[PDB]
Amino acid sequence: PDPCSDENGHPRRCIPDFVNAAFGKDVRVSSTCGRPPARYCVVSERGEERLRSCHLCNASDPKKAHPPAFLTDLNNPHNLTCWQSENYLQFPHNVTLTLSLGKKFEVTYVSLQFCSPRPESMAIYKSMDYGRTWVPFQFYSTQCRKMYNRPHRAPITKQNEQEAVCTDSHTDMRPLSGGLIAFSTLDGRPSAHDFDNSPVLQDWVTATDIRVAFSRLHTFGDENEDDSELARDSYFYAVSDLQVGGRCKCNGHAARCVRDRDDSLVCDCRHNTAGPECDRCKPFHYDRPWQRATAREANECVACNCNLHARRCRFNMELYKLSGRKSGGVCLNCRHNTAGRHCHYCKEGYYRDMGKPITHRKACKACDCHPVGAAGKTCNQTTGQCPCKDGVTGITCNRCAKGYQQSRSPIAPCIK
Amino acid sequence: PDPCSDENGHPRRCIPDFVNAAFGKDVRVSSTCGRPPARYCVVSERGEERLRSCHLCNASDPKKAHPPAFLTDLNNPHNLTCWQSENYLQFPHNVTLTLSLGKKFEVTYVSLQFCSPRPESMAIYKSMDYGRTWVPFQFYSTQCRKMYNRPHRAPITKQNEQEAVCTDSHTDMRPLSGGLIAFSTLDGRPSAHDFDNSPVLQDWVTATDIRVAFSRLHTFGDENEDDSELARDSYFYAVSDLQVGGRCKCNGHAARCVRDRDDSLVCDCRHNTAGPECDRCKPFHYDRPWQRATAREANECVACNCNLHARRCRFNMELYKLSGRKSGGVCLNCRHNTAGRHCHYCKEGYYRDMGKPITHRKACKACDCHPVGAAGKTCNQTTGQCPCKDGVTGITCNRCAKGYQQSRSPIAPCIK
Amino acid sequence: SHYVITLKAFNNVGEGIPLYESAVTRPHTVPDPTPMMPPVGVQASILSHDTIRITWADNSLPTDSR
Ligand SMILES: *[C@@H]1O[C@H](CO)[C@@H](O)[C@H](O)[C@H]1NC(C)=O
Ligand SMILES: *[C@@H]1O[C@H](CO)[C@@H](O)[C@H](O)[C@H]1NC(C)=O
Ligand SMILES: *[C@@H]1O[C@H](CO)[C@@H](O)[C@H](O)[C@H]1NC(C)=O
Ligand SMILES: *[C@@H]1O[C@H](CO)[C@@H](O)[C@H](O)[C@H]1NC(C)=O
Ligand SMILES: *[C@@H]1O[C@H](CO)[C@@H](O)[C@H](O)[C@H]1NC(C)=O
Ligand SMILES: *[C@@H]1O[C@H](CO)[C@@H](O)[C@H](O)[C@H]1NC(C)=O
Ligand SMILES: [Ca+2]
Ligand SMILES: [Ca+2]
Repeated sequence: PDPCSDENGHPRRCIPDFVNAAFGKDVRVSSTCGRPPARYCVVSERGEERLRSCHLCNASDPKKAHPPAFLTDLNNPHNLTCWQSENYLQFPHNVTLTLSLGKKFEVTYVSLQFCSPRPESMAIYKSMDYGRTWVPFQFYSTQCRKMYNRPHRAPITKQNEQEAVCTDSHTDMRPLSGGLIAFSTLDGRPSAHDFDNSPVLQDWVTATDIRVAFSRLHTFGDENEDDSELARDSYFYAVSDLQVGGRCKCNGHAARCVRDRDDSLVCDCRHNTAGPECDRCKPFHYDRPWQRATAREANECVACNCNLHARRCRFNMELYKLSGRKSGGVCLNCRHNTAGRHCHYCKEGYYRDMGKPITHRKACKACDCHPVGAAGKTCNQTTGQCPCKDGVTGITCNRCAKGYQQSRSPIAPCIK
Repeated sequence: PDPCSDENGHPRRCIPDFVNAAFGKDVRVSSTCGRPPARYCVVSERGEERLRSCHLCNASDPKKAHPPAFLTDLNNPHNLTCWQSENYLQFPHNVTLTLSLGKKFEVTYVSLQFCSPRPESMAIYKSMDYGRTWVPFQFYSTQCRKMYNRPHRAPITKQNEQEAVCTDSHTDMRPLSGGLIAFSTLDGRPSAHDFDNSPVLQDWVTATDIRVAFSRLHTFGDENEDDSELARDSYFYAVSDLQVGGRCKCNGHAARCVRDRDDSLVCDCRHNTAGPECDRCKPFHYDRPWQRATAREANECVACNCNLHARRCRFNMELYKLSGRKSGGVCLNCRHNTAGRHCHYCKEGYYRDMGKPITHRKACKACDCHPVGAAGKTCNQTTGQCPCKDGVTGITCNRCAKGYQQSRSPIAPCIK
Repeated sequence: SHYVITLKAFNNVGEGIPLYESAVTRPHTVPDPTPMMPPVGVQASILSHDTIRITWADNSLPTDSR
């Protein structure tokens, strides 16, 4: 049943399903009609003539209101529902929409379906942190230079693909209703083809929050005429559908994002990994340095082996380099009188028992070297023979040799 | 998830969580105020003077009643709730509280928080059977000799740790309210340190029911005065909190106690064991004698091996002794013409087929020894040769030898 | 010692239902006394079929109840 497991049960790359991250989520907007209730006018072009139909926006009445909840709700072509900004909020004044996902998402697109005509100037912003600093994502304007200080119709540079680009595309006043602006995050980017191996673009698609700012709106130039009321009431920003498409950033180690104990969206990490985006590795799995999963290689986190003598292991870069990029996990504080990264070994003042293997608890027997008989405490590891002085025949240097008698001197214990 | 299973999946000691076994349980008491409704007086000491505040106990009114349910209910320091005995039930008359757990529990403590002053004489009793006979647990009195026929301030003897001891400790009239008596079951017991290896103390902590008897109450000596009513109304037994702490007795083979099909509290036995307290062993697991679990050794019940030829196995003490305390499980009524505790073997009138192993169904071929040719029915097991008479060359003793002709005699089948 | 620990959740109205657990504290380590020097010059002198006299010396000896 698990997508992370192969047919035999071997590890494989895990990707969460493609979702519209914007769907059903609360969006904070700067303006909404109805408080106080004001009149708005819909403009419609047919042939060579323009027609205007004026309606009222009442926040209290459900059929007359246009709340920010109408951006994220289900898009129905039969019954369209759009949010509407306050009347005539032309440049310098702007209308912004902040969307908070509350987790790192690998964004593929950001789309907007408009009820009113598309803006003359619009910009998409993202946040790496959860809303602290903002970095531009894409700009849309007639005058990229004068409005957003970016070159007009700039081609995507290989030198900086992590930079927001400005174009006059999708800014046209026509269609006056139903206009679409869909931003492709990997569009035109030269190394987008080798995305799995490109961390530069992997970071570019990453966003925790999305902010769309409407800076300048399209106008006919009739607002400055004798009657300002009728004209200025027919210019506003209205959006029916806001879609932020992309998969949950889990670095190829999770098939789904689940809400935890603190009600926070987190990846359900696999391949022996841990972290909100599976960026780090689960304790006691530091045998290999962390690496993002690719299509050909699973890049699972390798478990430590301490032969059940140590609870904590650490990664050594030098040992990983000496192993020829194979393994670098060294066990910490080896118990049961063992040594080595493998964690099986014997100690001085002690000798190995040949009847039982090295992995056994009673692998090292005590070397009871006589304090007056033997020269040193450290003995022979394979046979169990203490370093005897004056040719003592004893196994632990306890008995004098043939013809030798016990002496009072600490230097010469046996005298012939 | 299971506490009985190790990190690799090896068996380990299982202990149920420490619980107050008394909590929310019905307690049968000898006396309760309110039936008929009577007056009681609370005594309070400040400086060198005594003060009395008289109240009424009405069993029908919830705010005025003191039922036995107030012993076992949640203890709240802000809003204390205590049960109250009938007024002036002084010695010889006593007030008892019987608590039935309905299962063997390894009791660590028995505590009582008093609303009225602590008794001059109190005793704790336990029941091994489910309430039939009672054995004393602990005594509390000023005169242990005169009241409970036990030595006053007796030190715990190594010779008998299963004996109830009497002390004058915790019997003081002060505090006149909020007085506590907590009995530690393993207190002062010399071998309590090596509890896991001590069955004597393991039996001492075991109880199925707890009975606390209040024998004599503290008095100032004003009851025998001219006015008896006012004085005798201010002497009664009142308890706010009754706690019987300890773990469910499962001999280290269960992590929790669950109610069965007959609504009876029973251990959820593991390590291939069965029983209400995991005292015995699951059928077909009699390969090793039953032993209680310790911290170092899991002491799991070893499964029988009959090579799928027997459904029932029995334990043999002599075979367990001959194996050097390793295994003693002998299979009963071996099927498919097999023998041995191992349960694989061949029989006479039959011989073994070398092409297939001993574990196979067709391990023994039929030895079709001729009734007039062969001497006996039992043949050679490795080659399949019947015991021929008069030097018969036949494999099953069917054909006469060279030069030999078939005869009428049953003794001599072939004649040269 | 064998301690019994109890955890209660409390607010302004009072204390909640307790959660119990027990633990046995680890014994304090005691340093072993440093050993003495063993006797030297141990010689066996056979006297008869059932009697042998043993003679030993002590380098520590220059009063004591050793
Ligand atoms: C429509 O707007 C008016 C403004 O005065 C308000 O009183 C009325 O309640 C609104 N309609 C509804 C149905 O709430
Ligand atoms: C249909 O559209 C109107 C537009 O005001 C809205 O009030 C209503 O909730 C919509 N219904 C559904 C089911 O989307
Ligand atoms: C929009 O207006 C706000 C002030 O209301 C200002 O901080 C911001 O820089 C303006 N421009 C954009 C692109 O958000
Ligand atoms: C209190 O006691 C009296 C005794 O006569 C009884 O009639 C009355 O019902 C009791 N109070 C309540 C609230 O039941
Ligand atoms: C508070 O104490 C009174 C004492 O009579 C009792 O009737 C009441 O039920 C207690 N309330 C709680 C919530 O324990
Ligand atoms: C308590 O009184 C009862 C009779 O009511 C008697 O059987 C019992 O022995 C007395 N003593 C104790 C300690 O229960
Ligand atoms: Ca909509
Ligand atoms: Ca209570």
